Amino acid sequence: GRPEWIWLALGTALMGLGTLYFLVKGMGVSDPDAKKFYAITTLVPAIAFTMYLSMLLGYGLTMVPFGGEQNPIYWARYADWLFTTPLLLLDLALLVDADQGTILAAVGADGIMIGTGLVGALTKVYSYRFVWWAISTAAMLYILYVLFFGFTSKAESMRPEVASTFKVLRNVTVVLWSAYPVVWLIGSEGAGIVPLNIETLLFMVLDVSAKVGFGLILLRSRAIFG
Ligand SMILES: *C/C=C(C)/C=C/C=C(C)/C=C/C1=C(C)CCCC1(C)C
Ligand SMILES: CCCCCCCCCCCCCCCC
Ligand SMILES: CCCCCCCCCCCC
Ligand SMILES: CCCCCCCCCCCC
Ligand SMILES: CCCCCCCCCCCC
Ligand SMILES: CCCCCCCCCCCC
Ligand SMILES: CCCCCCCCCCCC
Ligand SMILES: CCCCCCCCCCCC
Ligand SMILES: CCCCCCCCCCCC
Ligand SMILES: CCCCCCCCCC
Ligand SMILES: CCCCCCCCCC
Ligand SMILES: CCCCCCCCCC
Ligand SMILES: CCCCCCCCCC
Ligand SMILES: CCCCCCCCC
Repeated sequence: GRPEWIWLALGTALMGLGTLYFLVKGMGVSDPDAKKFYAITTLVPAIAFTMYLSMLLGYGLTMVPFGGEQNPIYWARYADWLFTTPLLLLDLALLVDADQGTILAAVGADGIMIGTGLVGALTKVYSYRFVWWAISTAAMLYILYVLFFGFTSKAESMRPEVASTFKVLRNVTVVLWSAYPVVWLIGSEGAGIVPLNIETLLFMVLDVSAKVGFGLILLRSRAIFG
């Protein structure tokens, strides 16, 4: 009966349909390189579907006391993001032939970003919630820096069509990811200005764009073929 349920339902639908479509297209292709991108990219909305569905059915929500009140916090989001965000990075890394060490560092930073975001989301001392938020944001900015400078440098050694597809996906990633810390800061987890129903709408748009939108761009490109 929670007012945000409608956006959880729509999120479930869009992630489910995205997953099914990517699976149908992916199962059809024979190229080994393209199959790898399909496998990674189909798994992303599949995981998001399972977590959206879990939240829709009333799981992954806990009450956290801070600022003198009991606050509803969706922790299931972090279980989704812990796996889906590095998978998205791996898609980008494979496109540009990024170094193994660069991948390890980016994925490591991503784990820090999600883990500290979750710790912040669960923290009972109000001021300290924002310390964890700041650490998580710093880790995110490391990732965006590496994507923008490092991965782009690697992309420039690829065929222009691969570099071009990478730049579109890079741009989508920078724009969408950079919004998440702001939604958290102003929403249910942070300042409590934006109500949970609207916050859930915002994360749904961001999530669907970052997974299904991203995947549509990637999987329709010739860049994924060996
Ligand atoms: C499919 C889901 C995606 C692409 C989610 C990306 C999520 C982030 C970039 C979240 C970053 C966060 C911070 C920068 C600090 C506050 C808490 C986190 C998890 C929301
Ligand atoms: C050579 C040096 C250094 C670097 C670094 C700086 C810092 C900072 C921050 C942040 C963030 C994107 C941050 C990107 C991109 C689109
Ligand atoms: C209340 C709603 C959420 C709903 C929806 C949908 C199911 C997916 C329909 C697929 C039509 C293309
Ligand atoms: C319902 C499905 C989502 C699934 C798929 C993913 C990919 C499996 C990886 C194994 C192939 C290397
Ligand atoms: C009185 C103050 C405590 C203050 C503040 C702040 C530091 C904000 C820096 C954010 C780092 C990303
Ligand atoms: C009374 C003060 C405490 C002060 C100040 C602040 C600034 C912290 C800057 C941290 C940047 C990462
Ligand atoms: C190999 C472990 C990954 C760590 C990558 C470096 C950096 C950053 C930090 C996040 C920061 C606050
Ligand atoms: C396009 C940005 C408009 C955002 C307006 C935010 C406002 C809030 C609040 C007043 C609140 C209690
Ligand atoms: C309790 C609530 C109603 C509230 C308010 C406000 C502001 C959210 C608008 C910001 C969306 C970008
Ligand atoms: C009270 C209306 C219940 C409808 C739930 C639909 C969610 C399933 C995703 C399509
Ligand atoms: C096509 C996507 C199927 C995913 C199966 C996992 C369902 C578990 C939801 C709780
Ligand atoms: C009392 C607030 C002190 C904040 C310490 C933040 C240090 C973390 C840097 C990684
Ligand atoms: C109450 C006003 C808040 C509604 C803004 C939500 C717009 C989301 C579109 C991305
Ligand atoms: C992985 C980063 C650990 C930093 C802990 C700082 C604790 C702040 C209260």
